[PDB]
Amino acid sequence: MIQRTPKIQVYSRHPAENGKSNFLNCYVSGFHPSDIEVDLLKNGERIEKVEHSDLSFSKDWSFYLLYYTEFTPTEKDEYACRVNHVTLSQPKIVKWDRDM
Amino acid sequence: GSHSMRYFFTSVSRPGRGEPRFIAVGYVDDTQFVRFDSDAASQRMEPRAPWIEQEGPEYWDGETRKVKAHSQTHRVDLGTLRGYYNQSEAGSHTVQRMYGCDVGSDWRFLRGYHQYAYDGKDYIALKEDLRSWTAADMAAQTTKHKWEAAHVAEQLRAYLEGTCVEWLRRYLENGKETLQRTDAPKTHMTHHAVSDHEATLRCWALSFYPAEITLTWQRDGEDQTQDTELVETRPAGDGTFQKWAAVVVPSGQEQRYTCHVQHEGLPKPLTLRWE
Amino acid sequence: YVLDHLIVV
Repeated sequence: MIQRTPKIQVYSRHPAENGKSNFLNCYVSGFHPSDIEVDLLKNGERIEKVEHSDLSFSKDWSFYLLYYTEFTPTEKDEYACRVNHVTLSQPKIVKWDRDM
Repeated sequence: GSHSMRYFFTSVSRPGRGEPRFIAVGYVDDTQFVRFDSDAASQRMEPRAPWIEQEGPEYWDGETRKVKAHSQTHRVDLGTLRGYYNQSEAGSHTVQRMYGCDVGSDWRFLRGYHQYAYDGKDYIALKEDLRSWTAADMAAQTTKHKWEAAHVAEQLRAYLEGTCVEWLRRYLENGKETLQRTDAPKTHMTHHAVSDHEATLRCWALSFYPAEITLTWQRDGEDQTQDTELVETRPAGDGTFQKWAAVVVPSGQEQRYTCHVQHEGLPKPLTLRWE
Repeated sequence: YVLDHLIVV
């Protein structure tokens, strides 16, 4: 069995204007096998309504998924993505940077 | 430009807790228009793009019939492959299939794909001539010989060269507004100061379709690499994609560097300078 | 359009 560890990109659907409606995205790619756990967190608390795309894979047979929810960016608030995978010894958390 | 239609199948076996999970997704260019889930309550082929929804109830019944038949195929394939490698029953294994067709700007046949994967490795694939097979290992050779005698390549070759091209053309015309459009990137530049002596420059491309794009860093008209950071292209979530490139520059030398963007949406390659 | 032919490994 070949196993590939996932790549995580946390960003926003639109340029992050504070106090306005936007979508928060988590893009996991370059991972195998398909079983993966991805959560979106606001200040360490799980967000209830989080949708995701349909399972597909790249040319190298690696799987990719996009998790998204609606949110309002605020100077006070912090957002992040929690991704757990068999290849990961511990759940990897990536914080949201509006500049990336 | 050149267009393509691709189907991606994933079947994962759950030892114990039930039957294998089967996921099917269909793409035209970079847009997904159909999906099927074995654990979905509908148990039917569902539409994911607005332009495909205008198909008659006869179309969906046929597509639902074939995807379910293909799902039964890969569940048998999982058992057959487990015997091939002498693998234990207790393990969970994944099988994946991908076949697709390529057309040029003229909209006629260009290229074809048929590939199979077991547990994340290439298993058996159809060559570009559409008449020969490549077998990864000994277990793959057993399947190759059976498929060669049964003329599977010839039946498949007929689908890519003819059946796909006809339906790919039909799909493009039905959704001319959605997938024959080209969206130019929305470009801007940002400045980040790591320290007193060197700063980071960020090149942004946003809200563009199709996904393929080229971003290059040039210093004084010289291609700059290895000192740059490049992220994988990302989906925005509204049918548009995003990508950015960054380079580390010493202070006072920001004006030397230039960002060059090449996309189909842009009639001229764009140049971005920090000033 | 999905592949109309069925195959087994």
